[PDB]
Amino acid sequence: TNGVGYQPYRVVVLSFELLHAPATVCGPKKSTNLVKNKCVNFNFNGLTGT
Amino acid sequence: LQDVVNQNAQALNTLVKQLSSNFGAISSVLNDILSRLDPPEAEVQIDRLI
Amino acid sequence: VYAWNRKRISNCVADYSVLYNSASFSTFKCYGVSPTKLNDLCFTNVYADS
Repeated sequence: TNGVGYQPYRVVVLSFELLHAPATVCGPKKSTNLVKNKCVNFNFNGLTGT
Repeated sequence: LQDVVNQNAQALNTLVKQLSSNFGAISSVLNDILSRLDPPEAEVQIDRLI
Repeated sequence: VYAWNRKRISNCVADYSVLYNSASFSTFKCYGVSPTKLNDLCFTNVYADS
């Protein structure tokens, strides 16, 4: 009978550390094949660069 | 003669090392700021870096 | 409220897109990251408090 103000709410909070450690939880992505001796833009587990 | 070389090398080194400071932003890596944050909010950090 | 079961989400491929797309959740507020880019990033040390 209580109003929405006092109706219980269920809360889940996420805390994300993004410092470049041996990261283990990644997003859904497809790992392509690597190339050598060419200037390319790469992404190794979040270590983006060119 | 060695003093000139040492002074120039030290100035160049501190110029390089000033690229690793947050300057009040959320990170010192500009690509990291772009990837983690939406364009409207990224400009606030980018301006401090600039 | 006084307690909370912190859960370790590690070593798996988190999708993160199924969430924030359904209307079941009343609020989806993110601070360090923009919610829409939780897929490209690879995270470390996920904390979940319920």
